[PDB]
Amino acid sequence: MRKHPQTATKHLFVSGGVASSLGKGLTASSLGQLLTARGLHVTMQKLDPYLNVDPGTMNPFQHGEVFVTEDGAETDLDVGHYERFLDRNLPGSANVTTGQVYSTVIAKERRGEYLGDTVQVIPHITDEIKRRILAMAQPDADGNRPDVVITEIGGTVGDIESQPFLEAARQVRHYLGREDVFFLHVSLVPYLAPSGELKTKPTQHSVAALRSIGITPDALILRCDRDVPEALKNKIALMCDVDIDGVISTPDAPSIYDIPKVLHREELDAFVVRRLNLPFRDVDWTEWDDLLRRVHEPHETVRIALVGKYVELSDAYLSVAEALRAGGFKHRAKVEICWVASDGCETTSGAAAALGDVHGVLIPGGFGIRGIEGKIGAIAYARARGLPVLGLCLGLQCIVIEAARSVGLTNANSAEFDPDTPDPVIATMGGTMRLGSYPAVLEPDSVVAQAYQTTQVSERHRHRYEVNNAYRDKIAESGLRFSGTSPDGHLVEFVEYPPDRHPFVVGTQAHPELKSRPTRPHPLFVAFVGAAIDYKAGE
Amino acid sequence: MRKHPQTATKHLFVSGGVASSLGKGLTASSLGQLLTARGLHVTMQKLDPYLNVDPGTMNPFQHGEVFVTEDGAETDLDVGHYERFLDRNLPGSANVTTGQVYSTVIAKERRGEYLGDTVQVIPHITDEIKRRILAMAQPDADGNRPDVVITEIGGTVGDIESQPFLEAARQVRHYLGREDVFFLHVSLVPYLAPSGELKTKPTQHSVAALRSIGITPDALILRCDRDVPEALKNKIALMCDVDIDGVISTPDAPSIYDIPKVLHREELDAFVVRRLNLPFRDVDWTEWDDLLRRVHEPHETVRIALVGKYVELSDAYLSVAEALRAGGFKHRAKVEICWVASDGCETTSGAAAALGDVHGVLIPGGFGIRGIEGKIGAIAYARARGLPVLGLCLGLQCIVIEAARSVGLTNANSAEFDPDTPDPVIATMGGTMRLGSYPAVLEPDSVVAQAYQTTQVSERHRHRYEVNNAYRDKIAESGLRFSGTSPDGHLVEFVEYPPDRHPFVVGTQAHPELKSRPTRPHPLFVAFVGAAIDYKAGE
Amino acid sequence: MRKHPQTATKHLFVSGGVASSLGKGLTASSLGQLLTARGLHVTMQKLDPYLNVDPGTMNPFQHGEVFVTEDGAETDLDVGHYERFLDRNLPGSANVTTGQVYSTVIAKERRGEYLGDTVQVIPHITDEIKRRILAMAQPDADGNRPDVVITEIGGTVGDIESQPFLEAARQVRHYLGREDVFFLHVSLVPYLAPSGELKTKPTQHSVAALRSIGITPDALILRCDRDVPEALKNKIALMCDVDIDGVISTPDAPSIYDIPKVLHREELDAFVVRRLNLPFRDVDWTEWDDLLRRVHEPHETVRIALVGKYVELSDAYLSVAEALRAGGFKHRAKVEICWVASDGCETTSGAAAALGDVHGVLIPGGFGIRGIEGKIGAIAYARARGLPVLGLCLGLQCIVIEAARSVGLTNANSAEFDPDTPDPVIATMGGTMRLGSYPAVLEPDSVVAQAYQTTQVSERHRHRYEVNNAYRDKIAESGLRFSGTSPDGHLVEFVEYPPDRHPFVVGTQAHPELKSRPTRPHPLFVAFVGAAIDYKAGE
Ligand SMILES: O=P(O)(O)Oc1cc[n+]([C@@H]2O[C@H](COP(=O)(O)OP(=O)(O)OP(=O)(O)O)[C@@H](O)[C@H]2O)c(O)n1
Ligand SMILES: O=P(O)(O)Oc1cc[n+]([C@@H]2O[C@H](COP(=O)(O)OP(=O)(O)OP(=O)(O)O)[C@@H](O)[C@H]2O)c(O)n1
Ligand SMILES: O=P(O)(O)Oc1cc[n+]([C@@H]2O[C@H](COP(=O)(O)OP(=O)(O)OP(=O)(O)O)[C@@H](O)[C@H]2O)c(O)n1
Ligand SMILES: Nc1ncnc2c1ncn2[C@@H]1O[C@H](COP(=O)(O)OP(=O)(O)O)[C@@H](O)[C@H]1O
Ligand SMILES: Nc1ncnc2c1ncn2[C@@H]1O[C@H](COP(=O)(O)OP(=O)(O)O)[C@@H](O)[C@H]1O
Ligand SMILES: Nc1ncnc2c1ncn2[C@@H]1O[C@H](COP(=O)(O)OP(=O)(O)O)[C@@H](O)[C@H]1O
Ligand SMILES: [Mg+2]
Ligand SMILES: [Mg+2]
Ligand SMILES: [Mg+2]
Ligand SMILES: [Mg+2]
Ligand SMILES: [Mg+2]
Ligand SMILES: [Mg+2]
Repeated sequence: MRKHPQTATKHLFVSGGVASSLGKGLTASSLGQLLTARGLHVTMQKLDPYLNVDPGTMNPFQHGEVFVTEDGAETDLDVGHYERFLDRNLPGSANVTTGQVYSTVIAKERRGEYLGDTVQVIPHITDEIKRRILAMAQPDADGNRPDVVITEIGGTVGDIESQPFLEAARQVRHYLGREDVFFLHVSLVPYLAPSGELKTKPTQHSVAALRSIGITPDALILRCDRDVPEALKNKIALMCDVDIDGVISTPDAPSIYDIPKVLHREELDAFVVRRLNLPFRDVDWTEWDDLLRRVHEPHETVRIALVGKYVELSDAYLSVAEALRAGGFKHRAKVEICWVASDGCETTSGAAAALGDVHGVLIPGGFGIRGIEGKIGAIAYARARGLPVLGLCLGLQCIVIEAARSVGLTNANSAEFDPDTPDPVIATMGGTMRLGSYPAVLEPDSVVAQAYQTTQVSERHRHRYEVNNAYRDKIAESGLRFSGTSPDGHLVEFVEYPPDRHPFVVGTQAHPELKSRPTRPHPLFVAFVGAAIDYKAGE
Repeated sequence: MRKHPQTATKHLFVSGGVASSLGKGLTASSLGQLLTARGLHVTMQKLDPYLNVDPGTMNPFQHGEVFVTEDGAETDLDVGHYERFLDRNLPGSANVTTGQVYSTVIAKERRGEYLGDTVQVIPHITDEIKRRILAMAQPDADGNRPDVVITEIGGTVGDIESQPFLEAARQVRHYLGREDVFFLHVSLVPYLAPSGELKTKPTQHSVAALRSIGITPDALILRCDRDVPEALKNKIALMCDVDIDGVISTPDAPSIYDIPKVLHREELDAFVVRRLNLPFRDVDWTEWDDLLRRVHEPHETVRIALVGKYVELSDAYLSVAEALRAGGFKHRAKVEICWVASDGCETTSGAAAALGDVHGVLIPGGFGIRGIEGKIGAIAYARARGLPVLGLCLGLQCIVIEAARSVGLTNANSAEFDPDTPDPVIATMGGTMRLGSYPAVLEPDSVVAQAYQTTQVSERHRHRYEVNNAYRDKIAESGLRFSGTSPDGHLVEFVEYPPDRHPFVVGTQAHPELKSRPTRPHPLFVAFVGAAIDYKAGE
Repeated sequence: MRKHPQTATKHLFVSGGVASSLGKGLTASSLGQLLTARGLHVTMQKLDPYLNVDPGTMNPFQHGEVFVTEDGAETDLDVGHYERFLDRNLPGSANVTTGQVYSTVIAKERRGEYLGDTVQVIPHITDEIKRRILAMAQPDADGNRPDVVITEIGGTVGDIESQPFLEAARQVRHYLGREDVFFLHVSLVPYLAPSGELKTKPTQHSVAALRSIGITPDALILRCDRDVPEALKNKIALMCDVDIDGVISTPDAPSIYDIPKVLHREELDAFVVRRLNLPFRDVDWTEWDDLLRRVHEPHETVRIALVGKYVELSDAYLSVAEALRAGGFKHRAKVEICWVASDGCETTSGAAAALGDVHGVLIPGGFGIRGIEGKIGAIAYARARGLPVLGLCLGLQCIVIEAARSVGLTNANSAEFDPDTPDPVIATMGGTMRLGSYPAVLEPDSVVAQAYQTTQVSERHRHRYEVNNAYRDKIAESGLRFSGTSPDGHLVEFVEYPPDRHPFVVGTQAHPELKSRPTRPHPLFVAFVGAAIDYKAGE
């Protein structure tokens, strides 16, 4: 029955081998999904081996886009998968880093809190990490105690930087015993085309590397481009001393939302539940079956251009692409994304050549970005052509600069992008970096208000430049409306053209893609995809 | 009660760290002693990492003396400790080697028994080793099934040659689970005189090396020259993730027979019994208490010279020294051994300077030996001085050569030591190497028969040269009696002088020290020590 | 080693079948002694099914003598065995009774503490009993937490009164699980002389009765008059579903102090330790071997008369008889007890016929007693004959009455025994019943002080009549000395004659037999037995 006796909090560690980008985080999120559907209170955590105290200092070419929490911490991309699959808001405590651990221990040492002992990597650093892991088990603010804690160990087994985290995980297995701690290992099975064979040796070497630090995997996730033969799974199970139930073939699925089905079909969740002795019930597939219908059987299709610098074959825009697809799901339309380089759109002819075939354009935000002349050029072309545009953060800034160049302000720019501009229509109000959720008020019956169907909203922000209030009355002559603001009205939060000027061209300073979920699409992307559909139908 | 239900055969693996010669084999033998006294049927086994198919090819400077079994196998020194402490005769199967394992697997490959598979170090070699380990568990020829199998892994953790044996032990722990397999780890705690501190770092590194291959020790034997402080044991337990019950301080005992008392006092046997869940009863200390009384509280003392080449600070004569001490124990006399170089006895003045203070001389056997001129010189001096002499193998050969040089045969020698001798009184009957137990018949009322108190005996042999039957009648004029022979009389097995010629001077081709036990002293050494006592008392 | 990790407190329940007086309490005490010698902190408890709130109201024909604790509670006889074998002082909480439990629950009900529930035998009464059982596990006043709690369930399985206690034991086994709770069942194997066969059927029916309430015994103690054959143990093990290791033959030992040896020889303690998974070490038999030497190999012998009413084949004087034998042990003399009826000593000829062969006389205390004319007659005869006398409680009262009748007070008596006496030399100071330990001061160099070798003592008291202070100066003319008193001198605590009047005639109001232990004999009994030995030697 729905009510069960109390049991200790189970720890499930996910680790990676051979390489990064194996979908380790997505596999952990999908397992969290399945365990949630079986009725368990899953909570999740990530451990980042890098020394950056937070990824805000990084460049999106390193590990993709940054993410932001409601308590305002700045965290790795994987916390976004955790949100999108658990449909939850996670604390900043959900992302530990070596930078934070070392800073904490060094500070504690300077204060003498170790009573004159020699501070060492073992026990003190591993103790801090073990403390940070077991803190997840404590009852939440409302007393709800997690049934399973899924911890993802970033990096690769054998990286020098992972050594303290894996030692902490080993000590947790020692303290709590095997009945509470489960190790899931994700590994790569490469295909060599010239000889037409899958090779298990990389997996064997990775499992041996893991054993060399005192960890025995309970299951293996064999990432591959094609379904692994049964003979190879038997060979791997034999060589790696893993139960043949625990070798899980995980081929590249057409979309990330099929992964829960793949793992359920292989009975990974059943294996984990049996091994950890958790109480369970069957998965109610109703919701996710509807989602997968919206994914695989859409009624129509639409093409959207994604314009950026990182677009050169990188997942720097993962949240934006997923929010776009969720918007398509709300309308049961397939959204096809055309990855367009910003710099090909600097010339009007180049912009026409790039964009002429699409049904909409998206200008996402970024940091360390350059060359926004191409972005604004794409805006100018799209407005003339009638394509819908959604601008996120920098997209709104480029929209405002386009409007500035529409009314007389030809040399106008951001102080970020031309410090010598005579018309800094975008300027520092380095100023206060706005981070996290803030409330905003919307113009009644604005296109933004028509989308949200409310006058009050809250959105996650990450930026420090703002619209210069000195130019509102000048740029309003473009027809642009400051249709959403901070509650005091001091800060512009949304801009749009009236529908009769262009059917839909909207920008927002915030990152709404960080509040979207596939089963709860965000209003603005529903609106943007609807406008793109209307363009395609009317064109 | 004495009768208990059936349980699976428990495996206890003993491994070493830091260095060899830590007393790993003696600790295993003492634990076998304690578990036997608690009523369990202990059996024992050794795994030798070296590639020699058997140590017969080695030189006693490498690892000490060789040992011989009743089925006639030639084995490491440690099987001698197993015999002396369990008072048992062990099969040749009790000593596995890498040489045997590789030869077996290669032979099986040549015969195609692996059906075309690639032969690998894993699984095939480790499977052969695991098979050889689990074969010890099978019921004996009488159906007696061992309760515990104690396996000693020779070498050091981290030697390249030990890698297959430790992997086999790990696989045994995997197959049988933790409730059946127990790992005991012996390690060194060095004392640094300049700073006056015991150092635990070598132990930490050894335990880490052991963990790096997938073995977690259940207990630590801390070998030291002085009793380890409690703070250091706590530090070791904390750093090594070992139960504080499992850190066992094992300081250098004055004699090897005190080790069972040291281990019992530390409750190692209790810890092992609890952890393996074995049925037990208290140790009946009656017998071993009597032995230790004979050891520590003797009524008198006697000095015996041990003459050899390996005597330069090496345990090449361990069995001989222990048989001497057992002979002393039968008479409750302390036997003090003066280690005398053979080459200082070549000159009569040098022999007098070396031996003049002793009460008896022992000439042990050997192989690859040279310089027996000094040995025979010691015999000549001792006979003139009246000291008792016992000659083992080569000791008998030197006695016979001395007698040859006593009757006319001044240039007589062994064909081994002067191939050009005109009088090869010792000669090949390379001839048949006699190995193991053979029966012999003794002259009635011979000194040998007076010692054994029987006319028939069996002794372990290891030699290929024999007394040349052509010279019996010539050398008998020395007064020497061929007082023991093979049953057909063809081979001389013992020689002695009549008591009125010298009170006791006896030699035997066999190695009686391989049938002695501390609680069952061998007749000949009882006789030899009694003669030395008589000399000391009469002198 | 001596220091082990923490483990949960183990509960061991001792229950009885077929009949009472099977030595269930003595077996529990012996097991406690063994577990203490193996190094465990044993604590003990008894549950009495009878409704009497304490045994003070009972008659010594029911269950033998009453016992007293230092906090002054009045408890069953078995607490005396627990003291004598553990050599400890136990709280009054060590004796629960149905009277106390029902009174407690009824009182709580009247105060509404059950919040309107229907009060039932299950849960509420069994909950109170389980609470009182688990309270023994709590850390003591110094933080020492017991390792094993041994609980004796009084009565017999299948008595109506035992049903709540056995249900509480079943609930304890449910709560703590089988790894913590062990059931020891004591049962009788009768011998039928006409057919010469031991019968196991009573044991089978008792074990079946026990199983019918949900308890499966882990071991059986087969009480018998002769050693049980092995075939019967096999039959019992098979029929009763008890491990053949757990059927323990426990024949009637010549003295109660052999029982630890019997249980150890049968390996009951080993079985319990293995089954509960307790950490242990071997029993150090030094002390108890010395005790058993004093028991079985005395140098001499002496006969002592025990004069009382309950002497008609009853154990109403167990503590006194054991204290006598402990006194004998201090001197290495065998003490033989001649059980003498008081009423045969009323006439001087009858007293002579009863006592003439003994070497000393003991007058023990009692309650509900009558006919003290015979007791005083034995005192008068013994004093004339010169036999030494020790008088306990009523013995002191009779001594004082004898002295009263020695000086002029022929009609003197206690107000208890002649309410109309004209000379109540013993009188209520019903008055305050003095119970438990009280301090006393002794005359310097008194015979009592010569025994105790001190001027200050404390003794356990149970009485309400006292020496009437009005008669001290009158009765002192007998020669009697009030050689010990309360610190204020108000109360007489010891009386004696000077050695030249009689070599030893002493009485005390207290029960020194309740402070004696077999390994710590009490001064007064050592003195009394020494005086009896001196009489025997001089007579
Ligand atoms: O992705 P997550 O979820 O595991 O989060 C991750 C991924 C990676 N890392 C660390 O960054 C460094 C380089 O990583 P990196 O894999 O990219 O190696 P590289 O030199 O760049 O070779 P390659 O061409 O294969 O990229 C390594 O020290 C990693 O331990 C962290 O801390 N968290
Ligand atoms: O004694 P056991 O019972 O363990 O039986 C033993 C002892 C040693 N071994 C092997 O012989 C080689 C050298 O041994 P070795 O310790 O002597 O090293 P080394 O180079 O000589 O340095 P060191 O000066 O310290 O002697 C090593 O490969 C060992 O694995 C074996 O097979 N059985
Ligand atoms: O003798 P009768 O005249 O009454 O005739 C008897 C005696 C006994 N029985 C039955 O045989 C079984 C074992 O009997 P049994 O008493 O011997 O028990 P057990 O297991 O052997 O224990 P143990 O012998 O030690 O007491 C029982 O089922 C009895 O009901 C019968 O049918 N007739
Ligand atoms: N099983 C899969 N099938 C198809 N695509 C996938 C799968 N797993 C992951 N991906 C994609 O590959 C990328 C790597 O996944 P990711 O979550 O980042 O793992 P990691 O934490 O190691 O970096 C993601 O962008 C994800 O969308
Ligand atoms: N605990 C000890 N105390 C004193 N002497 C010892 C002790 N242990 C071993 N020895 C001696 O040191 C030598 C090494 O012991 P050994 O049995 O050969 O161990 P290993 O198998 O590693 O070679 C032996 O000759 C033994 O007599
Ligand atoms: N195993 C025994 N051998 C000899 N005498 C015994 C034995 N056990 C008990 N007794 C004696 O029998 C009497 C009854 O034993 P007891 O401890 O009181 O059991 P219970 O608690 O049921 O009353 C005791 O006085 C004791 O001295
Ligand atoms: Mg990644
Ligand atoms: Mg990288
Ligand atoms: Mg060695
Ligand atoms: Mg060496
Ligand atoms: Mg009783
Ligand atoms: Mg009764």
